Amino acid sequence: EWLQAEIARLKGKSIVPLQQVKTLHDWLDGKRKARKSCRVVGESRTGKTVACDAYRYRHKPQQEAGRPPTVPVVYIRPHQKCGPKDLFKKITEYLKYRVTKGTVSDFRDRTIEVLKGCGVEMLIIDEADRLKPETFADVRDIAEDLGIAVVLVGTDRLDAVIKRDEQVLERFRAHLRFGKLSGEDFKNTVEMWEQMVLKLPVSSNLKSKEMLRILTSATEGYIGRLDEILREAAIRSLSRGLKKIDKAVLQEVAKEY
Amino acid sequence: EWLQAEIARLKGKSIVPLQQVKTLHDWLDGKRKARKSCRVVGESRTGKTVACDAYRYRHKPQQEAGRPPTVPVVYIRPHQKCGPKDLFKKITEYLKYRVTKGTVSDFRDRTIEVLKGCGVEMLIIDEADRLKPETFADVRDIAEDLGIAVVLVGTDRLDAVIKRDEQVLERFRAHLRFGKLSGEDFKNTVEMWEQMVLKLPVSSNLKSKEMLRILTSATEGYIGRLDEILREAAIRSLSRGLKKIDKAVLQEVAKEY
Amino acid sequence: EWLQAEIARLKGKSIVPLQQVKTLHDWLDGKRKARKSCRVVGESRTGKTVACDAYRYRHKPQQEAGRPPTVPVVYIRPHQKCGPKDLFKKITEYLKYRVTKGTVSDFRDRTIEVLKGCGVEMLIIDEADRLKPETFADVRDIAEDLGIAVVLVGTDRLDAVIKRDEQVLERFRAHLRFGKLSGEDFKNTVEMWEQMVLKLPVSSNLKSKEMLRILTSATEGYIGRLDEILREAAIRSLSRGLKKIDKAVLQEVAKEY
Amino acid sequence: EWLQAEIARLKGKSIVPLQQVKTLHDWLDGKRKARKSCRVVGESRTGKTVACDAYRYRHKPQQEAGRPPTVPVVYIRPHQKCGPKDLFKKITEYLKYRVTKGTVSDFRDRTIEVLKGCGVEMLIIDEADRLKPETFADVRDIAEDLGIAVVLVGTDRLDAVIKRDEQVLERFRAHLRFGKLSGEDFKNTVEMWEQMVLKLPVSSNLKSKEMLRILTSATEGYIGRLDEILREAAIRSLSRGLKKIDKAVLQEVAKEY
Amino acid sequence: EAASRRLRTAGKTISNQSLLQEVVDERQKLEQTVLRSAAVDES
Amino acid sequence: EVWDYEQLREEYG
Amino acid sequence: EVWDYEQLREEYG
Ligand SMILES: Nc1ncnc2c1ncn2[C@@H]1O[C@H](COP(=O)(O)OP(=O)(O)OP(=O)(O)O)[C@@H](O)[C@H]1O
Ligand SMILES: Nc1ncnc2c1ncn2[C@@H]1O[C@H](COP(=O)(O)OP(=O)(O)OP(=O)(O)O)[C@@H](O)[C@H]1O
Ligand SMILES: Nc1ncnc2c1ncn2[C@@H]1O[C@H](COP(=O)(O)OP(=O)(O)OP(=O)(O)O)[C@@H](O)[C@H]1O
Ligand SMILES: Nc1ncnc2c1ncn2[C@@H]1O[C@H](COP(=O)(O)OP(=O)(O)OP(=O)(O)O)[C@@H](O)[C@H]1O
Ligand SMILES: [Mg+2]
Ligand SMILES: [Mg+2]
Ligand SMILES: [Mg+2]
Ligand SMILES: [Mg+2]
Repeated sequence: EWLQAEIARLKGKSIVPLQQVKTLHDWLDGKRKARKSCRVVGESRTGKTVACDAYRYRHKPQQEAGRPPTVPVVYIRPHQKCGPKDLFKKITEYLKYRVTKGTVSDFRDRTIEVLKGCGVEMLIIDEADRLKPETFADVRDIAEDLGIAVVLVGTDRLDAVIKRDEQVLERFRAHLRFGKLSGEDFKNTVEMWEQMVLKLPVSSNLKSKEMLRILTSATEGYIGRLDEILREAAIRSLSRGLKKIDKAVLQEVAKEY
Repeated sequence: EWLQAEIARLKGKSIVPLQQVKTLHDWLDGKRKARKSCRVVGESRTGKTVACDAYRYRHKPQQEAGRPPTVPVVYIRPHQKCGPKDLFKKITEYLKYRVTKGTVSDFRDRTIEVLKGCGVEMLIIDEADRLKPETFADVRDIAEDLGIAVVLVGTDRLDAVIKRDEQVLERFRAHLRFGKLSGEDFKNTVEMWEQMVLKLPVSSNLKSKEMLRILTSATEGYIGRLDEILREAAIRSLSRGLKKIDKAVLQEVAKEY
Repeated sequence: EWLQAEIARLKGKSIVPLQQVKTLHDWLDGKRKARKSCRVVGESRTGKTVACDAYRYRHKPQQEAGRPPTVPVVYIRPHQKCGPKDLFKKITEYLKYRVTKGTVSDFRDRTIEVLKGCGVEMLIIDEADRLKPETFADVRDIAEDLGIAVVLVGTDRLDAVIKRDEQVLERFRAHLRFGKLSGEDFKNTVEMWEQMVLKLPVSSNLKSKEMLRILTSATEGYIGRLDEILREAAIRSLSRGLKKIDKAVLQEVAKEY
Repeated sequence: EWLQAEIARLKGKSIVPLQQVKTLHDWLDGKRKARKSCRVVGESRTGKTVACDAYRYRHKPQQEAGRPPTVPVVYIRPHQKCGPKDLFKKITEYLKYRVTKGTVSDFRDRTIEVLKGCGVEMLIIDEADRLKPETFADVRDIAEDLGIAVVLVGTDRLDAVIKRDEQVLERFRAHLRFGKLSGEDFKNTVEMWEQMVLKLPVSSNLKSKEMLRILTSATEGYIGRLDEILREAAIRSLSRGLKKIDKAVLQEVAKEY
Repeated sequence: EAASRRLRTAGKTISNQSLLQEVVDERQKLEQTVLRSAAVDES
Repeated sequence: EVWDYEQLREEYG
Repeated sequence: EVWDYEQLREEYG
């Protein structure tokens, strides 16, 4: 049946090439050329993690015959309270090596060995605020012992962690902020989410200026609210046998907050 | 009967001429020509052992009318905790000589004797991490005193064992990495298994995106998982009177991983 | 191609003989002559590390045939939470010795043995605040038993660490403070960078008082900010087809901090 | 065929008169004349074995009409975990006596007799770390009872073994440190290898800046790495029909380390 | 004037160079930056 | 254009 | 005079 397959995509996640993502990708290209360590900051659900993943994918590992892969961009997200051993494990496993049993000293030396030769040139640490205060020293040592641009990604929660160590603060001072959208950029984004993401059976014409108040009141300009609303409404509409997102559905979803 | 004949075939093993096999063979040919010692490292079930077997079969012993055979490539897998006498016994029996009862010194001198005259150019030691640490000295002496390219094969556990002895580490510094399959290479490998390995009466259409999705999730790029899933799925399918693998049987197998 | 080579030049680091570096080098010569242990303290990116690194390259090892090298100055940066075996391993490896697995007592005796005979007379420990509280007792015994001027380098976090141990504080009271720089020598330092570091084909005229203003505001007197802004401004300007750094690019960089 | 002759040449080994070889030989001439027991210590693949082997050829056996040969230098490498009998076997076989099977005591008495009879004055024991603890007592008795300089050759593992028995430690206090190549000495070594070892039809100019940077990074100053890299790179270049080592072939080899 | 207090109490070497840093390295800050709004930028 | 995390897992992976 | 960080290693070596 048709409806269950639409639900199976609408409960999924997708990537939309917003201009915010483009702007980050030009910036990360400049940092990767300069090997410039830096940070990406901005409120929750602003699209940072999805923009970072899109950068990983477009700069995927290149295979070379019988060599370790060339992996220009390594993306990791630490587990909470990430120590040095946890950091080294995530980096080495990302490069498709297996960690052996060993000391932190073994893990460090093995990680530095494979950060070389795999030709890593950027390290993106998402949820960089999950790093333990002692493991930033190893992150800093990677940044300056190798020609690697380390990009710390977090919310303003990260800046509190950063400013608690002036050696971290002074290495990651350069920054880019993901902001909330508004106005015509929000209108174009809302238009994109109808006509590119949902691709629903019958249009709702989400350029409409009045219902844009309903979105704004729930969405506050968070993309990660906007993308949530429409999938909730569309699944309900297609569950209810409505070929469009009706106002009665959008406002009911937007009322759950 | 048809069924038991097909089951007896699928139960077995075979060698598929994957590109990573050819890559290793050309590299081993270079190392053998130069008599350079080296190591082969890669994740478990990535195909290292089959590729090393395929090499020594392409370079099997040559008879010369009542001389001992010219045997340019020796392949051994040591048993666990292989001591020096075990190692010498492995090598001697490969060259078609019987080990007479004697001391380790007698075994060493006899092995050194028959590595000459058989004209051994390359010695491949698979599961080289099973060697006792004292046994590496005798492996180094074979590389040093005879002009023999010794190739250590193992997983990342070998790379840790080797780094516990600078004299071994510094001799086997050159390496080849065996990788997992992914992407287009994995899609071609699935196509080859359907055509060249399983050889069912009817096309299983394993190139299909829905089939690749199942296979990619369960195989994770390990050629060992790919082989042992598809053979078992074919055996299950034939046992049910199906003339091909189907999604339901394939999912039923893949669910066990 | 022109650009990729110059970009790779700007992407690497350089050293410039600033008066702070010259001042430290004379001070370290006095301390090394006197065998006086001391600390070098100052805010991040004031140039302490580059200055201490330049000091060891100016006092390079002397080799004489068949002896271990005469190495007057040893420079180490400990890993985070450096214990005594980590410290001993750092010193012995700098002196071109391989450590053999053994007890702390064995690592200690081997380090004391080679700190003699290599003729070490100054030990610079960069980011000494990484040292565990227990390993400071071995640092003090190196300073007291041998005739070695130990130099602790760090931020004010080092002063926090050593004030918690009376016996460490009193041995390392003699100190030199690295400063941020502003005005005349800052103006000279900006000019020195465009003369000796950027080497762009056309003059950027960063000597211009309005260019010095924006650099004053962003670099805030840290040489590690000044270097990173100009290098990043060069790569952007060259990549945008500009022969020159000018405010339209320089202030785009400067606003990024 | 010319190519097969050139590969056969580059495949092998040759002795190059490096300055560290002359240093060792002059030092061994002193110790042999003073009849003084000593040790040669240096990290792996620094060239200790080739240098000691060159010394026994410089001081080959000498003959008198109707007399046994005087053999001033005996060179042995023990097998791993060498007991007394295997030491005595090694020595007596080098002096060209097939000692009939017998007791350790019979082997000892015969070894003393031939060490006296052949006029041996220096006994170089390469990889002396391979001796069992019980065997150093027999090595000490050869040094003490006969007028023989015993030279223990090994890595820093030998220094650790020797420290475990005061009676060996105090007999072998004198040492020569065999060191790695660096600086201009490395550059002179690279040029000697091109002119004297590789001897290719066209000059490769390996001493030039980019080539020297590749070799410096890949060899790290080990003469073992320098020899093995350039020989394989020469074999690869000639196999491709090149008349020289090309930069691409050199980096291709260097990338495997 | 305020910088000279934090300058000397930290034992810093007294100079215009160091004093200027203690200027640049809050109720009165909000108040003074309100008073910064001035007709010389507006007339 | 839009992408699926599951496609990107195969395609780039 | 310029003092390139690589030339300091070349001089130090
Ligand atoms: N560019 C985008 N295309 C498609 N969906 C998006 C995009 N950006 C955000 N999303 C949706 O909104 C959610 C929030 O995005 P993302 O996880 O990247 O934000 P974030 O700022 O990294 O969040 P946090 O700081 O909370 O971890 C995503 O899970 C996804 O559902
Ligand atoms: N070239 C090949 N052709 C066909 N099947 C293969 C090939 N290589 C591997 N296989 C399949 O994968 C299995 C595992 O491969 P193999 O034994 O070579 O692994 P390995 O890398 O040596 O593993 P381990 O390190 O765990 O011992 C084989 O037994 C076979 O089923
Ligand atoms: N004398 C100098 N010549 C050239 N560049 C310099 C000099 N001093 C500093 N730099 C630049 O500033 C950066 C920071 O300098 P440095 O690493 O010496 O700082 P630091 O004081 O040791 O910092 P931290 O305390 O944060 O570890 C250098 O990596 C280099 O880019
Ligand atoms: N004088 C030399 N001339 C030419 N090649 C040399 C020379 N010395 C060393 N080599 C090269 O370096 C290799 C390693 O040298 P060597 O066997 O002497 O090492 P070693 O110091 O005894 O090492 P280990 O301690 O690991 O046994 C040689 O096999 C040869 O390829
Ligand atoms: Mg996130
Ligand atoms: Mg195997
Ligand atoms: Mg520093
Ligand atoms: Mg040796």
